[PDB]
Amino acid sequence: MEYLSALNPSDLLRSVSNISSEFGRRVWTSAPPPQRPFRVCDHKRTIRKGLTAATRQELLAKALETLLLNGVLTLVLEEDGTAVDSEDFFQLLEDDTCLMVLQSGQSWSPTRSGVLHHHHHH
Repeated sequence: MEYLSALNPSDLLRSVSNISSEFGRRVWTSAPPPQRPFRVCDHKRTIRKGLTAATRQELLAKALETLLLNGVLTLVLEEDGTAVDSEDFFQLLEDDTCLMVLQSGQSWSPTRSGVLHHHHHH
């Protein structure tokens, strides 16, 4: 009927059409933050605890006294590699849970557990 191929069934029937519809459905504007299970992790693996906490500004005091009590400490984030010392911390990154507290004069270390080249022979 045709020349070579016009619209055969067995050829490219493996696409993924998931263009669903969504645009805000349960957005809440309560003043106090809702209790959410946040996961906090120390620099490499010294301390790892994840509990539900609800705090706006005082929430920062937790990351500090949680491991060590200090009056002034630099808050850094290995997620992107940036240093912060004000409430802008969680506001400088997308919604996520990351916490690190150390003294100044310290850079980020190499931390990756994906598929480096450590394995290849067998």
